[PDB]
Amino acid sequence: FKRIVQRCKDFLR
Amino acid sequence: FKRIVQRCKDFLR
Repeated sequence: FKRIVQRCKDFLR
Repeated sequence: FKRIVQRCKDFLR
């Protein structure tokens, strides 16, 4: 799940 | 992509 965590963080602002 | 934002906010912990 760590890739999903990181891309969710990347998408947020 | 408002649904993506909301899913990512709720997913993080």
